[PDB]
Amino acid sequence: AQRVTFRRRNPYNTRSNKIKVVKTPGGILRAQHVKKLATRPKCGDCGSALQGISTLRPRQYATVSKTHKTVSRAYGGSRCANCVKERIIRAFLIEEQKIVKKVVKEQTEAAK
Amino acid sequence: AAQKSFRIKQKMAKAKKQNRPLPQWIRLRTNNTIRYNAKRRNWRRTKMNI
Amino acid sequence: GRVIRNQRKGAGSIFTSHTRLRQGAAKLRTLDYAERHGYIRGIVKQIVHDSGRGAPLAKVVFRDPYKYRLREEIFIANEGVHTGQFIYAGKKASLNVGNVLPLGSVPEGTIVSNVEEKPGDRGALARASGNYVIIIGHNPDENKTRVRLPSGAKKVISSDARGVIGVIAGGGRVDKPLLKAGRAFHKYRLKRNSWPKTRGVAMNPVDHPHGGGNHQHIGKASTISRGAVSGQKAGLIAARRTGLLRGSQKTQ
Amino acid sequence: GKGTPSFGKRHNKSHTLCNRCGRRSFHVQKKTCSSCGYPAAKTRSYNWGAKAKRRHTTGTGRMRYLKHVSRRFKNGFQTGSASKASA
RNA sequence: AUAUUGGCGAGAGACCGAUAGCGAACAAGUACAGUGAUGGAAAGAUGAAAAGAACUUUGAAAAGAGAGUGAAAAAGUACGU
RNA sequence: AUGGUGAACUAUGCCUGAAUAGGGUGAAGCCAGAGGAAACUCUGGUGGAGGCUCGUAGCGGUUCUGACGUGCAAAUCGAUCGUCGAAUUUGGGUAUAGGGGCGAAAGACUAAUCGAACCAUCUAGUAGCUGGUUCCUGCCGAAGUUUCCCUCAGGAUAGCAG
RNA sequence: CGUGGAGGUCAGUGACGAAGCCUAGACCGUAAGGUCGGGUCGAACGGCCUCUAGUGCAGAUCUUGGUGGUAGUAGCAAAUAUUCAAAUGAGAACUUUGAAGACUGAAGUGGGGAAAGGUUCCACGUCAACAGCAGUUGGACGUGGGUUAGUCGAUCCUAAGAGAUGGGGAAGCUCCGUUUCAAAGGCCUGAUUUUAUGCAGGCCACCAUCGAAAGGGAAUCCGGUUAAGAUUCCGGAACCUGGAUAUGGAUUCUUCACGGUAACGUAACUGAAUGUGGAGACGUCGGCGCGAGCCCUGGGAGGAGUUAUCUUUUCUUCUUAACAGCUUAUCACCCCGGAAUUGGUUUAUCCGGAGAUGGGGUCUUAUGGCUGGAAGAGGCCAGCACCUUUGCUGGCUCCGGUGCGCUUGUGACGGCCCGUGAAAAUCCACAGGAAGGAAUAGUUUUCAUGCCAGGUCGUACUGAUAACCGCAGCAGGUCUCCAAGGUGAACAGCCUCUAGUUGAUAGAAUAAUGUAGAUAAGGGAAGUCGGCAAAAUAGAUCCGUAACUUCGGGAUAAGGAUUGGCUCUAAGGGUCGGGUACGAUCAACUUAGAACUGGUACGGACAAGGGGAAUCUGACUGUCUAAUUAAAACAUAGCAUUGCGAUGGUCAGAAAGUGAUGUUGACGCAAU
RNA sequence: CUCUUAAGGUAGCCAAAUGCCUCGUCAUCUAAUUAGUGACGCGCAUGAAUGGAUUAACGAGAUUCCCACUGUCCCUAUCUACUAUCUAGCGAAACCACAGCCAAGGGAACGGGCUUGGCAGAAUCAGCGGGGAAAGAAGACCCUGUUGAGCUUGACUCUAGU
RNA sequence: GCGUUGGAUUGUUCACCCACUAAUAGGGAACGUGAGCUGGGUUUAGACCGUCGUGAGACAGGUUAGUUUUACCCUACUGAU
RNA sequence: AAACUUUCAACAACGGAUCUCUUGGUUCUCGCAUCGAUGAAGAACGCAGCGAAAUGCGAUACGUAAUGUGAAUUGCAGAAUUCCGUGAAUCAUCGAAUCUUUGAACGCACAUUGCGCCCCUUGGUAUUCCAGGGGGCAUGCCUGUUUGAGCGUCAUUU
Ligand SMILES: [Mg+2]
Ligand SMILES: [Mg+2]
Ligand SMILES: [Mg+2]
Ligand SMILES: [Mg+2]
Ligand SMILES: [Mg+2]
Ligand SMILES: [Mg+2]
Ligand SMILES: [Mg+2]
Ligand SMILES: [Mg+2]
Ligand SMILES: [Mg+2]
Ligand SMILES: [Mg+2]
Ligand SMILES: [Mg+2]
Ligand SMILES: [Mg+2]
Ligand SMILES: [Mg+2]
Ligand SMILES: [Mg+2]
Ligand SMILES: [Mg+2]
Ligand SMILES: [Mg+2]
Ligand SMILES: [Mg+2]
Ligand SMILES: [Mg+2]
Ligand SMILES: [Mg+2]
Ligand SMILES: [Mg+2]
Ligand SMILES: [Mg+2]
Ligand SMILES: [Mg+2]
Ligand SMILES: [Mg+2]
Ligand SMILES: [Mg+2]
Ligand SMILES: [Mg+2]
Ligand SMILES: [Mg+2]
Ligand SMILES: [Mg+2]
Ligand SMILES: [Mg+2]
Ligand SMILES: [Mg+2]
Ligand SMILES: [Mg+2]
Ligand SMILES: [Mg+2]
Ligand SMILES: [Mg+2]
Ligand SMILES: [Mg+2]
Ligand SMILES: [Mg+2]
Ligand SMILES: [Mg+2]
Ligand SMILES: [Mg+2]
Ligand SMILES: [Mg+2]
Ligand SMILES: [Mg+2]
Ligand SMILES: [Mg+2]
Ligand SMILES: [Mg+2]
Ligand SMILES: [Mg+2]
Ligand SMILES: [Mg+2]
Ligand SMILES: [Mg+2]
Ligand SMILES: [Mg+2]
Ligand SMILES: [Mg+2]
Ligand SMILES: [Mg+2]
Ligand SMILES: [Mg+2]
Ligand SMILES: [Mg+2]
Ligand SMILES: [Mg+2]
Ligand SMILES: [Mg+2]
Ligand SMILES: [Mg+2]
Ligand SMILES: [Mg+2]
Ligand SMILES: [Mg+2]
Ligand SMILES: [Mg+2]
Ligand SMILES: [Mg+2]
Ligand SMILES: [Mg+2]
Ligand SMILES: [Mg+2]
Ligand SMILES: [Mg+2]
Ligand SMILES: [Mg+2]
Ligand SMILES: [Mg+2]
Ligand SMILES: [Mg+2]
Ligand SMILES: [Mg+2]
Ligand SMILES: [Mg+2]
Ligand SMILES: [Mg+2]
Ligand SMILES: [Mg+2]
Ligand SMILES: [Mg+2]
Ligand SMILES: [Mg+2]
Ligand SMILES: [Mg+2]
Ligand SMILES: [Mg+2]
Ligand SMILES: [Mg+2]
Ligand SMILES: [Mg+2]
Ligand SMILES: [Mg+2]
Ligand SMILES: [Mg+2]
Ligand SMILES: [Mg+2]
Ligand SMILES: [Mg+2]
Ligand SMILES: [Mg+2]
Ligand SMILES: [Mg+2]
Ligand SMILES: [Mg+2]
Ligand SMILES: [Mg+2]
Ligand SMILES: [Mg+2]
Ligand SMILES: [Mg+2]
Ligand SMILES: [Mg+2]
Ligand SMILES: [Mg+2]
Ligand SMILES: [Mg+2]
Ligand SMILES: [Mg+2]
Ligand SMILES: [Mg+2]
Ligand SMILES: [Mg+2]
Ligand SMILES: [Mg+2]
Ligand SMILES: [Mg+2]
Ligand SMILES: [Mg+2]
Ligand SMILES: [Mg+2]
Ligand SMILES: [Mg+2]
Ligand SMILES: [Mg+2]
Ligand SMILES: [Mg+2]
Ligand SMILES: [Mg+2]
Ligand SMILES: [Mg+2]
Ligand SMILES: [Mg+2]
Ligand SMILES: [Mg+2]
Ligand SMILES: [Mg+2]
Ligand SMILES: [Mg+2]
Ligand SMILES: [Mg+2]
Ligand SMILES: [Mg+2]
Ligand SMILES: [Mg+2]
Ligand SMILES: [Mg+2]
Ligand SMILES: [Mg+2]
Ligand SMILES: [Mg+2]
Ligand SMILES: [Mg+2]
Ligand SMILES: [Mg+2]
Ligand SMILES: [Mg+2]
Ligand SMILES: [Mg+2]
Ligand SMILES: [Mg+2]
Ligand SMILES: [Mg+2]
Ligand SMILES: [Mg+2]
Ligand SMILES: [Mg+2]
Ligand SMILES: [Mg+2]
Ligand SMILES: [Mg+2]
Ligand SMILES: [Mg+2]
Ligand SMILES: [Mg+2]
Ligand SMILES: [Mg+2]
Ligand SMILES: [Mg+2]
Ligand SMILES: [Mg+2]
Ligand SMILES: [Mg+2]
Ligand SMILES: [Mg+2]
Ligand SMILES: [Mg+2]
Ligand SMILES: [Mg+2]
Ligand SMILES: [Mg+2]
Ligand SMILES: [Mg+2]
Ligand SMILES: [Mg+2]
Ligand SMILES: [Mg+2]
Ligand SMILES: [Mg+2]
Ligand SMILES: [Mg+2]
Ligand SMILES: [Mg+2]
Ligand SMILES: [Mg+2]
Ligand SMILES: [Mg+2]
Ligand SMILES: [Mg+2]
Ligand SMILES: [Mg+2]
Ligand SMILES: [Mg+2]
Ligand SMILES: [Mg+2]
Ligand SMILES: [Mg+2]
Ligand SMILES: [Zn+2]
Repeated sequence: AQRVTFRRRNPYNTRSNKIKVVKTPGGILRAQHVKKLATRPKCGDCGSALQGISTLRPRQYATVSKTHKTVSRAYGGSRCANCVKERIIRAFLIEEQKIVKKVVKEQTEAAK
Repeated sequence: AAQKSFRIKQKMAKAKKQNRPLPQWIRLRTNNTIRYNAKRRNWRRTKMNI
Repeated sequence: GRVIRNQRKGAGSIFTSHTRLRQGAAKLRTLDYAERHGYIRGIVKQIVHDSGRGAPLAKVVFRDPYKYRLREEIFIANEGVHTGQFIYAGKKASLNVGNVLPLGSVPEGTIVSNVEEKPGDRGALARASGNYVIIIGHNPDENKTRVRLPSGAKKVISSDARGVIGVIAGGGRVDKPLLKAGRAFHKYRLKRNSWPKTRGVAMNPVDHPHGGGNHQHIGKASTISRGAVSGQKAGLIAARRTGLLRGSQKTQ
Repeated sequence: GKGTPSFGKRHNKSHTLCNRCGRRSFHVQKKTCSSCGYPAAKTRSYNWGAKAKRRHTTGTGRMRYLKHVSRRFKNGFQTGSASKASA
């Protein structure tokens, strides 16, 4: 029965105007406005939510200590870890195959 | 209307102030000729057009 | 009478393109030193729907030869190209689906898409889903290359004009009946305001040459001259023949 | 429905107050005043509208500076002060 | 030497006399209409002087009836005829 | 004719928002079972498809040729009815302006205005047509015919009259 | 003959009464008119010769103003509805208070807002006009009072689009273009110790600006308080941004932290240029899962109602904000291990040697839990006090249950597309490693704590059968949020709680004719252009359903039966301990069957399809003539034809270094 | 066979929303059918994307028949509310040459008035639709005018463009 | 003097058939009668066909859809003081 | 016989003709030449002891200064020192000022009392942040000053 009203001049059900009903200490029902839900930071390589990392609306990240915005690995709060395994492996092999590539064509040049 | 600009409110203020009967002492001036206030507006007879 | 529908289109007030969701213009790389002496590598990062278009686009990124950064490009994706694929662009590139080579470096018979009409114009010919152009010969003196466009026309262009190997993706889109008015609705909702379409034969004379009469009917030949005049060209403009096409078309 | 049911939807202004002329003919979307022409450097007026002209020409306002030009002309654009005399 | 339905200053008429004369003799380009361009009225006169009716009486009051003022209320702020 | 003013209604596009009881139907995909020499065929579930359907709100406006018809109202009211999840409804913002727009096309709609809007001016537009044309008395006193005229409801010419 | 003005004249008339107006009194004239008397009146006016013209009205559907008969007449009849008494007042059908009867019925006649209005809000006074009776009442009249913000909006950002500038057209008002064919500008610190800011590097080339009070977006809550303000005042308790900064902690002799195999942990834990990543940031529908509030409900402690009789009864109070600590999750991921007898698994069949099932860990903190805030507040009671401000003192404010419930939020999924469903400001992160740093003492403000500041404008109220638009207090129109109980499929209809109304001239009668609502023996479309209107049908369960067909339908085809109340029976679930067959209890309406029973009634009001056979015609759904045409008209998919390879086709423009299609390219654009 | 054409209407369909004659002829439905349907076809004047024929499904579309239903009707009757009506208060409008009893005659050939007759008695209330050739707009149609406008075209005269 | 009908088709008047009946005569009254009704036909604006026309359009050809205003006065008439 | 209707008259209504007014209009004629970036014309909002308008004025606001006059102003109140006087006045004149927010309108905007930059100064422990006071920054073009660009181009270096 206790019905409720918007607390701001905007009377429309827009995403910036979500309401939640709540029982005050005065023992009555009253609307409370609600900020949009934060979405989780995503990985730049694969796109998944990156674990270890807080989820805040973007400016609220400035209000919060550095450890909420990283994990302690290379590429910490940026790429996803299995993603950094890949980067490392591929780097090593390709940097190795480079020496392999060179020595072959150093040999081609002297055997021609 | 109801969340206004200062311009409209300024105009509304001048409007409220001009809204009153003749100041009766005027009637008694030598050669006075003004009976009553002929420029009286009312919110439900004539609109301001802003 | 009044200005007819096909004349009002030109001021494009309510006739402009519905452009908001578009990914951006699809174009080849600017024809630089890389692409025109050697080859340069990119990666297709994303292949993606472009509203109003049939063929998907491919987002491809390359290193900037002159500055430390990544420069992204918007291609039309050829059937077969994929995310993670390496794309090679240049004179000294190699003949693979997805690569972009000047028509002079590709043998007769090569199949290509998004080809330039002049070198560097970043691509003009055969972009619509399914289309492509065939290289059918070269004239090494005054380096030209003769190609055959989707339309059937043959045309010769500079052997430096570039093209991308293969066919544009999304083929056969038009093999499927729209079925309902509403699918055409959503079709043209993302293109431009050309739908639906009142027959001029259902309007009044003020409105159109075909307008009026106590039965619906055109009342004069509907094949209109080339040298007719704005307000006159409705119907079969400059039509050199007319009637049901009988027997094999096919450009000879 | 073209008459009074449709008059009920009239709650949006085509014109507001014009900064230059005060009149409420400042067309919002057009951003120009249907009466005085703002923000055209010039003032709207037309020789086919003599009434309108007369409604707005010089002398229909205070003439805060022009009032005094003719006295000033009359006394040869004097400068200085008047001196003094007696009784 | 010529022009001049604008401006400032002046002198005038076999001109109009408040439905006339400028739309406006007046708090008139006002009030009022229209989203806007624009449209746009009605409305002068107590008496020499307010001396604008003290006071009594009937009435809830407005007012009435007396009285009074005035050359006249057969001039009472509805007001010259 | 010239120069201006309008998309507060409405038509259409664009940008940004919002809105839509409860039912009926039972499409792909999927699971289990049965028959059969074989090819293959069948049953029961599950699932929740559609410019699908019953029907509110909504949006529309079919019939009563109902009310009203100097109205509640310059388009309304009642019943009954069309559609009701999309070619849906709809706020605000924004674009298109008069021989111009806009039109799923009715010459529709473009602010009660549309087979060319509204405002002012040119403009006291022209009228062989229609209406009216203000005091008295005295004297005289007609014509509707001739001829020519894009002449036939008009003129000019002669006649009649002062 | 008569009128307004002019020259002349009569030394004309007149305050001892000019002009004007009235007058079935007089007189002159054939008449136009002229003269007198009387009354009224108050300042000017007339005869004659002559001059002059805006010079004579019954008409023009003449112009403006005034006025009649019509007529005390049409009417003041939609929206269920009013009544008794008191009080006030000159006056009461209509004001106020009490009582009663009703209504709206949470899809509101409730509680708020957007647009619009602009003071209508509130108080005191108060009725001439206005509120188509009234009026002591009012949105009226008179006089006053009233709108308080770092945190709500604006302001910032960008959207469609608007629009300066170098320029190019145009006689010109101006038109084009918006990064364009331009020498387009400012940041970070160093160099200064003449000094205040010149040059020394290196970048960055982004080239206006306006455009959203529903899009994006830094940050506030509860309780109290006013006649009228309140997320704005007061009380308490927070948080954000900017600026200052010092103390503590942390780090360092291995200089720029350790721990964990790992996912990753943390109170901290240097980081310029440049680069890159993320967030902002995104359709729609379906079922399933979870949260919140609401709904239902047991025990207990209070207050109220009913009590002839009956009811351990009916009604009601039992609340907990932002913010902060710990804790909390579907998903996802790590370690171990190595899978056919394939297993795991959703309501929805998807997953595994690219490593499943299993066991053990890591993470996001939506959301919830306990504690702080915080019982001191608020809620409900009892016991005293006394004209008074209004107090004072006490208690209690507790423990549970339930689910295809309802509304809303949210997750993991799934359906759809020739549809795949914004942008920008802004915030952070990472790669990089220019640099700057300690042991006789340095580094550290992304850890804690501490200091200062946060301007400008809006803020009352109405939001509609009276505050807006329709000439108006007009049965019309005008965008949105919250949403209780029963019946029932239900946000239907009908009844109700909370709130709010009880406004709509009134009285008396009940003729005709009406409008709106009903019924009719026998017949049954004979009425009528025509079954127009009306009537009939209807829910649900079961039975049973034709031609024809694009195989999807046609179909609720058609046609039948059944249905209340009460009383029983049966079927359908949860949770637990079981060495390495069952027990125990707690909590839900669904479905079917069986007795009994009544004036044969039972979808008992409400609600709720008439059906069939054919012809014409448009395939369908959709669309239009606002206000006489909704259709066979328009559209549409489908079919076919035409133009065009950009130095182009179609179209725009007065012109142009102009424009639409075009962010386009023949599976395209344009035209039939 | 003959004239003749660019070709001389093919497959289909029909008194069809296309057939003059026409209510075509035959069949069917009925007691009775200018209706409906099925047939027929020298079809005034059917016919192939000027689209022809066929078509399940859908229709507030036009049409015909049947069942159920019924106050549509035979044939009317009765009831409720609100009106009308009477009162207090309040109080418009349209219209109006002057006005308001007929018969006949004549008359601008249909009189309230005029001529000759009938006749005729204050003041009035509810009804009513015969008359007031009642009222609502200087005819919708028709003609005239040396009056237009929308629209078309090998009309006259031009024009942007090309 | 007194009666002169019930139906099927058609918007019909007319026509035509069924059937009853004593008979189913013909006419006038602004081709009686729309502030009495109806609105089917005819005859505006939507629309389909056929014929004609190069076309806009036309058709005494066929089709479908298409807003019916006011009485309270006078007289007449019905009743009523 | 009344009532009612109609005619006349008297007094009273209704209405505003007529007569007489006239600080307005209309036309003619004569004399004169002066708007604005030194911010015009126009707009908005304000200002009085007690004003809503019209008229006037600009936070110095129905006015300040100056000059002439010579005692008012007046609806009421008022001051009262202003009356043989540097002196009354809603007086005249006018030479000096003040002149909000705007407007060609000029830092940028403007349906916003919106948003920068620069200089001097004051206050907050401040070249840097905040707040107060003053003073500034549009565009085209001309002359000039300064600083510059270009193998457009001359000469001069060793
Ligand atoms: Mg609020
Ligand atoms: Mg964390
Ligand atoms: Mg972390
Ligand atoms: Mg565009
Ligand atoms: Mg369209
Ligand atoms: Mg079409
Ligand atoms: Mg077409
Ligand atoms: Mg048409
Ligand atoms: Mg034409
Ligand atoms: Mg043509
Ligand atoms: Mg035609
Ligand atoms: Mg045709
Ligand atoms: Mg209209
Ligand atoms: Mg209007
Ligand atoms: Mg607009
Ligand atoms: Mg402009
Ligand atoms: Mg300007
Ligand atoms: Mg003179
Ligand atoms: Mg006058
Ligand atoms: Mg005159
Ligand atoms: Mg006048
Ligand atoms: Mg005067
Ligand atoms: Mg007036
Ligand atoms: Mg007088
Ligand atoms: Mg007078
Ligand atoms: Mg006087
Ligand atoms: Mg008296
Ligand atoms: Mg007298
Ligand atoms: Mg007198
Ligand atoms: Mg008096
Ligand atoms: Mg609009
Ligand atoms: Mg159902
Ligand atoms: Mg549907
Ligand atoms: Mg339906
Ligand atoms: Mg239902
Ligand atoms: Mg509809
Ligand atoms: Mg009707
Ligand atoms: Mg009526
Ligand atoms: Mg319905
Ligand atoms: Mg034209
Ligand atoms: Mg023209
Ligand atoms: Mg034009
Ligand atoms: Mg037409
Ligand atoms: Mg109009
Ligand atoms: Mg004339
Ligand atoms: Mg004229
Ligand atoms: Mg003539
Ligand atoms: Mg001739
Ligand atoms: Mg003649
Ligand atoms: Mg004549
Ligand atoms: Mg005279
Ligand atoms: Mg005169
Ligand atoms: Mg005598
Ligand atoms: Mg006198
Ligand atoms: Mg004379
Ligand atoms: Mg005259
Ligand atoms: Mg006369
Ligand atoms: Mg007269
Ligand atoms: Mg007359
Ligand atoms: Mg006459
Ligand atoms: Mg009365
Ligand atoms: Mg009456
Ligand atoms: Mg009535
Ligand atoms: Mg009452
Ligand atoms: Mg109720
Ligand atoms: Mg309901
Ligand atoms: Mg109400
Ligand atoms: Mg409110
Ligand atoms: Mg208001
Ligand atoms: Mg009174
Ligand atoms: Mg009122
Ligand atoms: Mg701000
Ligand atoms: Mg421009
Ligand atoms: Mg902005
Ligand atoms: Mg905003
Ligand atoms: Mg917002
Ligand atoms: Mg207060
Ligand atoms: Mg540590
Ligand atoms: Mg968004
Ligand atoms: Mg919060
Ligand atoms: Mg472990
Ligand atoms: Mg998606
Ligand atoms: Mg982040
Ligand atoms: Mg109200
Ligand atoms: Mg008005
Ligand atoms: Mg209303
Ligand atoms: Mg209320
Ligand atoms: Mg009423
Ligand atoms: Mg009622
Ligand atoms: Mg019966
Ligand atoms: Mg029967
Ligand atoms: Mg019929
Ligand atoms: Mg018939
Ligand atoms: Mg059937
Ligand atoms: Mg259809
Ligand atoms: Mg349809
Ligand atoms: Mg219509
Ligand atoms: Mg329809
Ligand atoms: Mg077909
Ligand atoms: Mg050029
Ligand atoms: Mg035939
Ligand atoms: Mg036929
Ligand atoms: Mg027949
Ligand atoms: Mg024949
Ligand atoms: Mg044909
Ligand atoms: Mg078929
Ligand atoms: Mg149908
Ligand atoms: Mg038929
Ligand atoms: Mg009556
Ligand atoms: Mg009585
Ligand atoms: Mg009335
Ligand atoms: Mg007679
Ligand atoms: Mg006789
Ligand atoms: Mg007569
Ligand atoms: Mg009659
Ligand atoms: Mg009449
Ligand atoms: Mg006529
Ligand atoms: Mg002629
Ligand atoms: Mg026309
Ligand atoms: Mg010709
Ligand atoms: Mg030609
Ligand atoms: Mg006859
Ligand atoms: Mg007749
Ligand atoms: Mg009649
Ligand atoms: Mg009629
Ligand atoms: Mg009809
Ligand atoms: Mg119809
Ligand atoms: Mg009448
Ligand atoms: Mg009647
Ligand atoms: Mg009556
Ligand atoms: Mg008298
Ligand atoms: Mg006098
Ligand atoms: Mg004069
Ligand atoms: Mg002179
Ligand atoms: Mg001016
Ligand atoms: Mg004054
Ligand atoms: Mg002195
Ligand atoms: Mg003075
Ligand atoms: Mg000052
Ligand atoms: Zn203006």
